[PDB]
Amino acid sequence: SNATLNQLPGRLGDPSMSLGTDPRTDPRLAAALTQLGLADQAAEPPVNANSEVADCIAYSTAAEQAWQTLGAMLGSQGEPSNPVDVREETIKGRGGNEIKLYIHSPTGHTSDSDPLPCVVHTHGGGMVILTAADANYSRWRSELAATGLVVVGVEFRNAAGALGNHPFPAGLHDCADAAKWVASNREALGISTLIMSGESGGGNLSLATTMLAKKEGWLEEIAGVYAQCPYISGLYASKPEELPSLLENDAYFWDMKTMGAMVKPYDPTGENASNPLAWPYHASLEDLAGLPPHVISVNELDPLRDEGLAHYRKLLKAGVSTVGRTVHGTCHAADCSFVDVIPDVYFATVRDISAFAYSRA
Amino acid sequence: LPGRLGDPSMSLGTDPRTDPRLAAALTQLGLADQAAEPPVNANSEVADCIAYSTAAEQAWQTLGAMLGSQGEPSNPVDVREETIKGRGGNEIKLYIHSPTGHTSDSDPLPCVVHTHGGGMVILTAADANYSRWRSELAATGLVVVGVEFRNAAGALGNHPFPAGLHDCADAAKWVASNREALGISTLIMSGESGGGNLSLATTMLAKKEGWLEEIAGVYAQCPYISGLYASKPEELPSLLENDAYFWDMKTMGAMVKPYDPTGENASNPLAWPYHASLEDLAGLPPHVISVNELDPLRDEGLAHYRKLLKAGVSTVGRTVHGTCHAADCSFVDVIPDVYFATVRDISAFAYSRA
Repeated sequence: SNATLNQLPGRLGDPSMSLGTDPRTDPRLAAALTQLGLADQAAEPPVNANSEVADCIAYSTAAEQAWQTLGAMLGSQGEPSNPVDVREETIKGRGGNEIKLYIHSPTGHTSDSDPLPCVVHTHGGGMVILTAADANYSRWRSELAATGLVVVGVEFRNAAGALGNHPFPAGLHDCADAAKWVASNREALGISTLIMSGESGGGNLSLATTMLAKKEGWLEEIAGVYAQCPYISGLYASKPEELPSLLENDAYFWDMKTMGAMVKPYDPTGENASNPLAWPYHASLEDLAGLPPHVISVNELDPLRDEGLAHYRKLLKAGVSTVGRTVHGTCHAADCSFVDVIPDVYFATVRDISAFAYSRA
Repeated sequence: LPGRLGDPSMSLGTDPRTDPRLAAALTQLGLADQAAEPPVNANSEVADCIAYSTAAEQAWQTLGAMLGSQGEPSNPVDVREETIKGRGGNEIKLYIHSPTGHTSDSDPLPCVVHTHGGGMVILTAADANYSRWRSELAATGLVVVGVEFRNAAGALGNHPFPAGLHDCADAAKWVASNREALGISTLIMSGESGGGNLSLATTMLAKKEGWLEEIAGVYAQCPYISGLYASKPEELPSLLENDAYFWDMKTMGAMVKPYDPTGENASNPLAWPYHASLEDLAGLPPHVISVNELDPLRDEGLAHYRKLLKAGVSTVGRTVHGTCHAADCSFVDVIPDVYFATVRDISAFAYSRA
């Protein structure tokens, strides 16, 4: 797709290709990445899938700061065109830990207004790093709220970094418990329906939260899922031939050695490598049967693209109503962050999520 | 490699990428297997290509009626007809769809000027699938103007390029001069396949004619814009990969000829937008290009998306997965989530330009 009969795309056709030289990159994004030094192939990481778990945790904790600074650079330079209120709520997880929730809503929305659709947002970071308080995620939740939504940002436990060190299934349980709390407080929040949404590791968590809701018998509370560039195979070390994008777009923003290392803090024993609740790509059809409508939205120049598209096809095979989209010209999660560079793409996704949430009400 | 690049016998019915709901519907309709070789091709006489197109029109209209007439929007819509005069004096009928109770005294709504598909050669705005599409868009809170433009063949033929283009431009100009009367706040062009061509070309023509400021954006679906179906250039792999998925490229090679019988406009961007230079595109308003994954036209749409970006146009590019050519414009009873995802995307884009 978007290729030539004379050359396979990306690194499949030219191993030296990068986001800065790929003819598919949106030139505005290529220029911004070039300015930030992130258009060339990503640097070799100091850890990989052969590294010790403790070393993967330590590296992730150090890498968190760099990624948070990039997110702040990208997300803190503006605010939504419509005014938004943000308040904090703390709830109790199933095991007794406190879960902070950042609740964004249009200013002047109350339990007495007409109810708005709700997005329970699960942020990215491979389930290992980054926080809901990061500027890019706060900006995203506020831009969603400004379209007429109540957006609940879950501050779930991470496998490493500032909110670590809590392997699977800690973060999943926090996301599920947050969704259950929202579902029990529809009148107080002033909401009409609930969808799960998030990107990359947060796309994993939104998908897995919904599968867990099915397993626990409260699936009726979740009206839909909008999963962006989902990080769901866990296969970044082995590069299986069913997932060519892992080679085609390797070191476009992310080198797959980094992701192979980041798998380990989430599942230190490796016992959950094929557990669909940890890595939804490994779901069977019975795991997916009966799920509510899904949208899977992948990025064209993302090494994760093909596992997202494979999961889209599997959802359909299981009978789930599923819409599949590629956002062209973008590296991994770029439409979630580069609001100042590709605002039309960023807001096309914001509007798509909002319209989907309204369509479930 | 995917589709017929890896397996020349593959079809929509056997391609693992097809949405299984759509594959089942196509199978039931006899459209899942590879499309048949047509009795005409790009080497046929113009008169034979016209006759063939005219014969195919009624069959395609019947399919459109089957797919589009089995329901109605969840919100009530009014449809009225208006007739305007084109630049050459011909009458252009307009189907104007709006939410019931919308007037020039209501708060203004965004407007979509819709240019229907059919390769610029066949089909009509009155076809049930196009009427359904315009009403479903209107039901989201839009005024939707369906242009009944002249065709190169069929019931509304036989008028080669640029007749239909001029009708679309003149309708858009009329809408732009009647914003208060229609109760509208902004105007975007939108359509699929041959109608994606016409929406793109109308906007390029507005630049050439000095009224570009009237158009706030373009939402072009699965655009039919290269004209290269006979030669199958190496830059467009989908032409081989998805050949005879719904459309065989010999058929489209024949249907090119009524639009431009001499071939003298084969590189004219107003006839075939894929051939635009960067200067043809400079300054254009924001675009969305939305292609179908299993469509032989996919790659010319994506190439044009990239060219728009290279020219500095704000452009969003989307693939709708699991779909053959234009399936999200028609298969409302089979893949409603996909169909309405596209309806909502277009509506939200129109609102974003107001």
